[PDB]
Amino acid sequence: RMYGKGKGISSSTLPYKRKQPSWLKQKPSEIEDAIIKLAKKGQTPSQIGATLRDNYGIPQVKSVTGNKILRILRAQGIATTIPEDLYFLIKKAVSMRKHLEKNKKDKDCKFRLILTESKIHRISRYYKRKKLLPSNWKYQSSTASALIA
Amino acid sequence: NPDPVEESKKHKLKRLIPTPNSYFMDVKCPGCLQITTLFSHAQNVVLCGSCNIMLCQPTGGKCKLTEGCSFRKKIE
Amino acid sequence: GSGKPSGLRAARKLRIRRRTQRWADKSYKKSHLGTRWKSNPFRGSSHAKGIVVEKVAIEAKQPNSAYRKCVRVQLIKNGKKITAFVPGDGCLNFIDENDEVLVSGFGRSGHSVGDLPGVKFKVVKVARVSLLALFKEKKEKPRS
Amino acid sequence: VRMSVLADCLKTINNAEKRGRRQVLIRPSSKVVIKFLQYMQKKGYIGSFEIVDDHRSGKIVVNLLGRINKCAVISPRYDVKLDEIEKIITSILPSRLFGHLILTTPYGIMDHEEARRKHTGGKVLGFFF
RNA sequence: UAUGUUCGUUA
RNA sequence: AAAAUUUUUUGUUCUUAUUUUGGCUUAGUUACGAUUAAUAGGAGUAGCUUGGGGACAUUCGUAUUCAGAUGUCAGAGGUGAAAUUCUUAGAUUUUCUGGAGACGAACAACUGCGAAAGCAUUUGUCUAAAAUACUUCCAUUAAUCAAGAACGAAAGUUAAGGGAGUGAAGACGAUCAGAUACCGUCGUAAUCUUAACCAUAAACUAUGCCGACUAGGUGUUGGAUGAAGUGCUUCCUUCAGUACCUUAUGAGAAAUCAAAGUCUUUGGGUUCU
RNA sequence: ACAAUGCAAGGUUUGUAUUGGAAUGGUGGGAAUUUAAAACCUUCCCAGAGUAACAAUUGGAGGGCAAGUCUGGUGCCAGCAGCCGCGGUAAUUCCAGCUCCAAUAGCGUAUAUUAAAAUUGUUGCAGUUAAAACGCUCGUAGUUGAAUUUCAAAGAAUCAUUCUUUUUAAAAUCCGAUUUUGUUACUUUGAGUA
RNA sequence: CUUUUGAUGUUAGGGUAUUGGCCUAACAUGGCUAUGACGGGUAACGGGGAAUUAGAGUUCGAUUCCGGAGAGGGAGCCUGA
Repeated sequence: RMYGKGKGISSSTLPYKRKQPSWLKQKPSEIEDAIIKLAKKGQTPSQIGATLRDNYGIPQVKSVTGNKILRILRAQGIATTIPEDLYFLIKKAVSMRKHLEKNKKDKDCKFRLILTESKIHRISRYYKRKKLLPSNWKYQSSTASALIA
Repeated sequence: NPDPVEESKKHKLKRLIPTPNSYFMDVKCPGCLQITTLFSHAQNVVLCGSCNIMLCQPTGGKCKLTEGCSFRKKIE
Repeated sequence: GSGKPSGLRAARKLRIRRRTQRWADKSYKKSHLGTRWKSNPFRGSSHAKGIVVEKVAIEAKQPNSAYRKCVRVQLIKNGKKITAFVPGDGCLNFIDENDEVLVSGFGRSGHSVGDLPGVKFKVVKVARVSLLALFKEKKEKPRS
Repeated sequence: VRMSVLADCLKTINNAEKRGRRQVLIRPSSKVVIKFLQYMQKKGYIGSFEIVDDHRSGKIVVNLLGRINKCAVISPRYDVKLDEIEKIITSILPSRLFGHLILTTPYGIMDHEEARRKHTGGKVLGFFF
């Protein structure tokens, strides 16, 4: 765990079966179209996979089609300029700052805001080390509120 | 002797060979005879195909399901 | 880990750590400070030549009871006043009040020796004649 | 962070051998640890080990024979020339008659004796005896 | 559950 | 689009064109082209999840005290014993009403939460975290870190407010040889709120952080799985906390320690001293 | 250095104060020689050793640390003593004599420095309580960093094993066969090293 | 820290035995630095080497050889390869 304590080994473990499940008679000629429709209707890939798993019974998009969901979402040009986790961290930091500008006495909120901003900077450095973010991306704390886009 | 261990199923997740405890199942509501796929440990509300009826309430685990229905494992 | 960096590219950290930490032991600091030159009266020399100013009996420590015979010596090299123990039984009488004397350390560098407090030097010869050849037997010529 | 997988493997081997449990599970397998284990095997210090090759950088189960006093890694992997092999040996190995210092060399993992007989010293991996 | 100090130095 | 070859118009020299190849644009063809998904990390989703995590607002409770009323009449406080103190102008005591500030008992635990300092009346709103479950997403994004930064009990400082109780100073009364102390009566600052400073504590488990391995049992906190007396209630397994007991042919100088072990059989990473 | 008696040990063997003859330098003189000349060295000839006066010293004898509970003196003085300590009448420690010990033509003392010192620790220290985990967290430099991409079989040779040789994808050279296929660290060999 | 007083570089030249901010003119604002710049100390000439070394190390090297610098302290200059 990056900050605080607690190992928290809670996670999801993929099955040994790396292939598409035998019982799935459905065809991958339209799974990508389904996720494309979901993304257009407006859904982040993290929860696109979840609604695909629950409401469509097609787990492991990587097994149904040989490609991962964010990859094919990019291949259709859908993917947003700011990735999942960076955007979620930005949103959380924005909410914290909005709370703080009203409650100046929330020292605990200030500490958590510093922690989440540190996480934002670490993740941003990684994502712009990859070409997944323009080299001038900075996360100005003044402009982050509208930066969500 | 850890290679031919056989009761690793009762073991915690990520045992000698990690393997999910969840699964998938089909549901047949008596008097409804509907065909649709369901995920064990489902996370959101789900509806039927033939006649819309609540099927399982999403909880921290294997859901509450309904008082009836014939639910069958999809394993092969 | 062991409290020290171990990586193959941590040599700088190990080197600075050792360099800083070797200032902590008395021996390295004593032998490497620039103070030592201006501190001791001998200015790093093993021996020194001085002029006897007076003779004084110095009290011994509490467990003992004696009157050690010492001489106050003005060094001619720099002019500092030191106190030199005079070894021997009747050796105080062998040294008059205005003689040139040769003194050396007392054997524990700049530390006091035995029950005699605050004395770090001892007379080895007065009027260019050894106290040793003057006292333990009169093999050598008497006082000039 | 585990840093060194081989260090974990060898510490686990040594601890299991000290308990005398005769069979041990090393979770993060790797090619380096496999070659180390099979060099130990070739020198006769362990029995038949078997890699459970799942889809997750699989595990290893090795059979012990109560035959190893100490197996350990040397971190960092100091680069050792042919000349100072003896200098490292006389400090590490418990005698100049048995025990092996494992070297990674341009020719693969090997012990000090055969690295000497084949020239081309390399980097130190670990030792066992 | 009122008050009640001190014992020169060395061996 | 250019070069290599040849022939060649043409009285010290002026055309040209021919075939092959290096580079541009164009249908089609390749096995055309992307490693896992870490008991690493981050993000997400879910739960009549958890919690004295934080902020703001709001509600309650006796007690204490002030004021008023009340009934009675000699003492009341306080101590080792007293005295200072209050007391016929009615003290203390009884009952009622109104105000005030602080605090939040009992429940309350070798319990919970938090990075630590710390956090306990109700309710609401805002905010965050952690654990668990996941066939959800990314795919090395990580560990520890000089400098630097946020927070940091109490006391203390500054400015307003508050000011009951306690009370560094101080003043008495005692005790004593003395008593500037311990004890008692009073009592200023402070303690509380807001806005700023300060940056220190035996800020302590005197034990840095991350990772792996090594053992039994009794508990307990929070999830999850499976099973059963009466839709309810208990047991089993498991994860994550949190303690305790025994054991060491483990360690240690010993006290002791399940980490302070896996160290002369000395090396997983890292910072500080 | 060596030989004979006394004495001691012991089954006519060793040590051991008297004698009393050999050997030899140190020394002086001459020479050969050496040397630019001379000197030294070397060699040869003369004398030249018994208290072989041709006379070894330095520092110690409580422990560390080898060697005195021997005799005088001083008597908490004088003094010794690196440290622990000794010294007030029995001083194994001072001042002396005798003896003994140690190193020896050498032996002490002072200062510095190395080992000792794993008491500077890379190898290789320690940090609950002996000195020592920053009050806590974040965090840059630095240090460190999961797994994954080409694996075996057959033969000749020491004793029962070990040791040496060949191939088995793909793309450009050679008409069933001829041959190159990231960068560095690192490691091996060289070159050039007064 | 350096940078008016050349600091970093460009262009042109002067000077030199030759390259060069070595110097001059114009121009630009560069150059070094927590991997320690700039400073301070050295009872510091450097190396070949010396002592002590089981291995690591620690300490020393004015002094046979090599390189440098100096001839009381500075500065300047003639002759000359």
